[PDB]
Amino acid sequence: SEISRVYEAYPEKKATLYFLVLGFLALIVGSLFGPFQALNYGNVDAYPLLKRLLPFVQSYYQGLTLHGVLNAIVFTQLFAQAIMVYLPARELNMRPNMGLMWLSWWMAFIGLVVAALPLLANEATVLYTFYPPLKGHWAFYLGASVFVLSTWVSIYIVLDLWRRWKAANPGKVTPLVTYMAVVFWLMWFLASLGLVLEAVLFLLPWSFGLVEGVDPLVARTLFWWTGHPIVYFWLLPAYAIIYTILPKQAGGRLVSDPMARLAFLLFLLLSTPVGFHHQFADPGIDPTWKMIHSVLTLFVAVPSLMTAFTVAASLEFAGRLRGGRGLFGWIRALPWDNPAFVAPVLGLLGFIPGGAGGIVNASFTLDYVVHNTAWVPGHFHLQVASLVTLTAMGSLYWLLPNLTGKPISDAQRRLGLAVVWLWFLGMMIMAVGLHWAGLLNVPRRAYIAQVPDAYPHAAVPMVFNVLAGIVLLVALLLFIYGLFSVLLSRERKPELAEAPLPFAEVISGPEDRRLVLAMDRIGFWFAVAAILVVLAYGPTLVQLFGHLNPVPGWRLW
Amino acid sequence: EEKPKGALAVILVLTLTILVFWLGVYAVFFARG
Amino acid sequence: DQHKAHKAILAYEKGWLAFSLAMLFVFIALIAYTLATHTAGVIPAGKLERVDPTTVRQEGPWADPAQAVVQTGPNQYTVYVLAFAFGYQPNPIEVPQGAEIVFKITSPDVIHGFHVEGTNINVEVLPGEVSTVRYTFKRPGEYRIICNQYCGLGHQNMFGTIVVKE
Ligand code: HAS
Ligand code: HEM
Ligand code: CUA
Ligand SMILES: [Cu+]
Repeated sequence: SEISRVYEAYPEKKATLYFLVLGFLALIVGSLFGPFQALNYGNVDAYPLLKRLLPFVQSYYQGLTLHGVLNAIVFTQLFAQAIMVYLPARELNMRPNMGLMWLSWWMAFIGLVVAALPLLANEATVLYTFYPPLKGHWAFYLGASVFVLSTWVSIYIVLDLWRRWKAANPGKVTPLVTYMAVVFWLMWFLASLGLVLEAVLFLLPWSFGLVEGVDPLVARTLFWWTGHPIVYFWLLPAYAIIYTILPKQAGGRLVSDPMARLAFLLFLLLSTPVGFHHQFADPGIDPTWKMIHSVLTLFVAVPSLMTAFTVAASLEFAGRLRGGRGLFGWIRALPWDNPAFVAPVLGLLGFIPGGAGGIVNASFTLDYVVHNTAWVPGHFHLQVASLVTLTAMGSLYWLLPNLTGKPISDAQRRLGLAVVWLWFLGMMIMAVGLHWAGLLNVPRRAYIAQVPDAYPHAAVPMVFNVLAGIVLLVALLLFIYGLFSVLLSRERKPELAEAPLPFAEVISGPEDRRLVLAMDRIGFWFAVAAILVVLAYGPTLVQLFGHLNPVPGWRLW
Repeated sequence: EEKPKGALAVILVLTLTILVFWLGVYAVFFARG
Repeated sequence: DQHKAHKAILAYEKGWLAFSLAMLFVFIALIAYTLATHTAGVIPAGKLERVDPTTVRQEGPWADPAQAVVQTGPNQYTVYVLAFAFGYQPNPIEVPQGAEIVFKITSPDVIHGFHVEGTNINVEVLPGEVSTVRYTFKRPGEYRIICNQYCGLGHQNMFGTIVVKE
């Protein structure tokens, strides 16, 4: 039942094509509403140009609610499901349990169409957060709560390949890329619990008439348990793309399989127990369980500060190798002509004001200055909208040939990287207006266009967002124009559709296999883990599951 | 061959950023008692 | 070259990894210093305090909006505040300068924000709980309560007012 021998000899080279392509569609839809939201905070009311251009659309918020779910949840997880599976495969060469890796895609779909329907209705128009008490449709919390479950299959399929290989190669350590996708997948179970908890034990029954109210202290304490780790989910796959594929896109080598393995280890141990950072402004949770997360939260920053050095040092070896002049001659040396390289490097760039703001955000009390203002959507745009997004957007310009075969025409390439340079330029500016507006107090999630003298001290940054919206608009269209040509051209040159995946070599030393051999007791950690999730959310999910005070839902739209 | 001066400079920038950022917002938070 | 420079790419790693934990501690230090002075007056009060939303604009501290202010000390005043779908109660809250204000906010309805433009007063208000914060307005003016947490279409318009008098 196939042709391209390519898929008859690897069919997950398709269980990866679709997951991926459901993913960028989901991006195209969302990232549409974005240029319009930019102009909002630019103080400019373009929502009627919108309202009639898709009159299915009611409120500004019907949008943000689309913009949120589809981009932060749909596009990202779907990308985590192309890369964080198909990579562990090709590195072990083994065929993922192709059935389970296909109940995954079909699942995803219906979950997505289940929660799309009400969403394009107005029956769940309750922001990406779906915070209780505002109630949504019944079809929302199923869809969403189906979609998320998809990944669980995936955890298996990977854990599955992981042990067929452990045993068909006994005593050889785990390979590098699988070792990522293992602790990464194992980190996602121990997170997801939270929101699966709050779906099983809360949103669903009460979404189904099966009680008349949700307590929100826990419905939103349980939601951040998933609510943090998830981004790390959003993120670690392109750390993988960046750790093990950027180097050699650069003409370098990862310079430590160890330091990368340690990152991903530390991410497993620390991305799950940090949720109260989200809850500084929530009451009912104690100052110390608060403070206990603020330091854990500054800890998880130790993986990203490290990933920085390892990657810089790594771009640089590569940079010199290729003629690398003086103190910054290394920069001017790199493949600046190949978007598989440019997309994530621009990403990583503004990932600097990214994490910095993060470290503000998490410094317990400082959060009161910025929490729920333009500051936050400015912070995450640097992170997801941009590093994550451009790292995936840019990962087409090599992972797409390798999954279809249409290579990239010097038309496409040179488009590949204008798209990339506007998105990054767009995101920077937007970033400046957002962070600044927030510092002035423009709240977020607010159709400020329509209370249009409320924020008058945010004049000049409002200009930056205008500027931003136009630029990202062009950028997004330019993007659509160009994704569409590389899964549409009917070229089909299948040989580089079997080019194996541009993995780097791995500048190897002596003080590897001691340390490397330390972080490979996957097990001992996957539990040192649990002990941490429990110690921290333990005490509260109890002073809390004991004072279950639920209240009735509402519907203010 | 030596010092990865480049990567040192890259992580030098993240450091001024991760500071000017933290540090100004500390000012802002103290201006606001 | 290459094996000269991985006996150097790991050393520097902790040149760096050391520094980063050094720097990250100066932070938890400075964070606790804040946790020492008044300033962290703003931290939601932690010890729980459940109430009912459908009936709070009925009995208890929250149903007569001008009983809002209530001298609860030598230097303190309490304001019982009501963030409801698409306004705040009272409006204005009137309160003194030099004086410790314990805010105790809450909802007849959806989650809200109580964001006191110009202060550190910033705090989720969940229908079900009593968000309790303390702040010392040292400087007269009318300040603006900003709702900063989505509660459906009313939201861009949800503002309240504080007036700390001379
Ligand atoms: C995709 C996703 C995201 C990543 C990754 C991310 C990282 C962090 N974030 Fe965040 N975040 C918070 C803290 C952090 C911290 C400490 C990290 C850390 O992982 C950050 C670490 C980053 C670094 C330590 C910098 C590393 C720099 C590198 C690695 C670049 C190197 C440069 C190179 C390699 C290239 C140079 C190359 C040349 C060629 C020169 C906090 C609070 O403490 C809040 C809530 C605040 C509030 O009050 O609401 C928050 C809010 C959010 C929200 C809003 C959720 C909502 O809607 O309510 C989203 C979507 C989000 C996303 C993401 N965030 N974050
Ligand atoms: C040109 C492209 C984009 C633009 C102009 C843009 C702009 C914005 C703006 C201005 C907001 C603030 C909404 C508000 O607070 O009123 C927002 C929300 C948000 N964006 Fe984007 N964004 C874009 C692309 C993306 C992408 C690719 C992602 C995912 C990786 C993303 C994830 C999010 C999330 C999760 C929210 C939260 C809104 C909520 O439910 O509160 N955005 N966007
Ligand atoms: Cu009440 Cu937004
Ligand atoms: Cu978080």
